[PDB]
Amino acid sequence: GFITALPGMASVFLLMTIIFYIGAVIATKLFAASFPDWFGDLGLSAYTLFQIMTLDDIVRPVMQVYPYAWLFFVPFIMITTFAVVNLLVGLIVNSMQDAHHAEDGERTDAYRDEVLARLEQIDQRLNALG
Amino acid sequence: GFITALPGMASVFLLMTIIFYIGAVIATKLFAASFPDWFGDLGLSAYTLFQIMTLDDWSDGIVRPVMQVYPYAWLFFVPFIMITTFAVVNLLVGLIVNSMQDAHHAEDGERTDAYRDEVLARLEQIDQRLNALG
Repeated sequence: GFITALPGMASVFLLMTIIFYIGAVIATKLFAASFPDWFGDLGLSAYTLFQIMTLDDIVRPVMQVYPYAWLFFVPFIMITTFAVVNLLVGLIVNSMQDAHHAEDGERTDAYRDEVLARLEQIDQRLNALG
Repeated sequence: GFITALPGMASVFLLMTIIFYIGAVIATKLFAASFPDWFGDLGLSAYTLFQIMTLDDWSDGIVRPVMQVYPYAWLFFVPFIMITTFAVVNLLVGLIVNSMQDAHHAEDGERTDAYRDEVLARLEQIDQRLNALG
């Protein structure tokens, strides 16, 4: 399931877009005023929001000029990290059920096959009556 | 299963590693500067982050001076605790909710072994009466 992941990872990655882009709106909706260079254009703040997430090498001057700005950076990081955690938790918990029902899968192919076993045998012995 | 838990619990506490270790990076990435003794190497802060979680009375002898020297440090300790506690909660919620579905589909399991067995009951009977015509 090379294709279980594909539509799966699609809606996942499409979700990241949504949550990352909404934040990019709020980020620009209130910081673009005084920090255009890299909260300007929506995707520009969107990048830095993601550069904030991926930690590479901004926040303190934005925090200095606008105080109470942690009331956006902290919650939005929580939500992304929430969502990432929640995805993996689901996949984990959802998987443990899948394995739990694997005993039952083998037991099924026992019935599956042993029926077709008789059905050959029954047809066999029947088709030897003519 | 005995083995339902094993790969399950593996990815679970492989996840704990991830989340605990990421925090250990950020912890060390900004507090290691002025607090090396026990936010020093990565795993060292990682431990205290986990000592903070398991509460062992020395998390109180840690957080306040770090909170004193660096103010706004609660903007890491509070959110990171939330994430771990949310992740632990989320795991158990899933397991609970996922389980209530498993039991919901147990009535159907018995009903299956009725068909399962009564077919094979016929198939013996049908063979039996058939194999008595030769």
